[PDB]
Amino acid sequence: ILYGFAIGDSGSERSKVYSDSAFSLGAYEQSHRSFTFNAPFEGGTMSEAGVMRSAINELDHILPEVTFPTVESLRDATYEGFIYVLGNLLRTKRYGAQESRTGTMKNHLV
RNA sequence: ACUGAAACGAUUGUUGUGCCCCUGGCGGUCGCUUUCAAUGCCU
Repeated sequence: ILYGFAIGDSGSERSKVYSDSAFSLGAYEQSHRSFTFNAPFEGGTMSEAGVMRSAINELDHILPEVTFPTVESLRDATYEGFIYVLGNLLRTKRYGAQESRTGTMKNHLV
């Protein structure tokens, strides 16, 4: 009911939680760094049976102080609907790819 | 029904493996513990 559903003829409901795409306060050149990764054989080596694995690449990451100013907006909610959604804003803490390994963010309500 | 309603490019992954700040090197060379002295005075 708060974030919505669409089955088809069997029902749909519009999201009451409105939101926008958030932007870094500073520039990309100031707000990222690129980190190499590799994946060797368990025997500790990029070589197995005398042949090299192709498993190396760079990946791009946002930095540990970058701020994303955000307005999230909730239409026509009950009091408990506001506590559920405000709950999600304070209770969830990981975003983006590779959340098993990265991507913690602190949602400071202002 | 805003070309509409809901909408994670995601999952997993070690910049890794080996490596002697190494080799050679006289704290060395010269240098007087020196210079002067009554076992003395009387029996």
